Amino acid sequence: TKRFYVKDHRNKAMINLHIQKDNPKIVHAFDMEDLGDKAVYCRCWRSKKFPFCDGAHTKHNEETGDNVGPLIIKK
Amino acid sequence: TKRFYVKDHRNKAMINLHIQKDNPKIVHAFDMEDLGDKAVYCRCWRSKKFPFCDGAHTKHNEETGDNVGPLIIKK
Ligand SMILES: NS(=O)(=O)c1cc(C(=O)O)c(NCc2ccco2)cc1Cl
Ligand SMILES: NS(=O)(=O)c1cc(C(=O)O)c(NCc2ccco2)cc1Cl
Ligand code: FES
Ligand code: FES
Repeated sequence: TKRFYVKDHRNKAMINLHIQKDNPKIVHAFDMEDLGDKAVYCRCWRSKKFPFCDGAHTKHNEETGDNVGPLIIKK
Repeated sequence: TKRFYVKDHRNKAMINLHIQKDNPKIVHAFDMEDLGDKAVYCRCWRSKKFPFCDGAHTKHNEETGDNVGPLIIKK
């Protein structure tokens, strides 16, 4: 049967679970001029160094089956 | 009682639900030189123009109670 399967539905789960929860919409804005050679930005909301990627996405992806990863601005 | 409350637990929900699901870890990398005056990057995995923000985060935040928003690289 399909009695164990949750049918297709509009998502209700949060993405960010703990970061800056007194801020109603977390936005970051950086000037290119202040960036060094490389900046690696977190898109999974699990990094301890958010907004910078710290490799936490690997645990997120393994535990949930997801496929997210960071955004890189270089040169 | 607390019979309606889901206790604190390690997350199991995905963040990305539909984007590039044949890619096992979605990473984007851009050279500053190719960026114009402003780039607004999606961190919610709902944008129709992912990896660029299209304001979909507003619906995500309203429907789930979350507080995520984009990453801006300017100048
Ligand atoms: N697309 S990938 O697997 O080769 C890749 C993957 C990753 C990754 O971290 O998975 C990455 N992050 C660099 C980093 C991590 C912490 C600080 O900088 C960069 C790249 Cl190019
Ligand atoms: N922190 S905020 O509420 O003032 C803000 C909020 C947003 C926002 O979209 O919520 C934003 N996005 C600009 C955009 C949207 C689509 C293309 O560029 C920029 C800013 Cl500075
Ligand atoms: S730690 Fe979040 S994308 Fe790498
Ligand atoms: S649409 Fe995803 S952060 Fe704006």
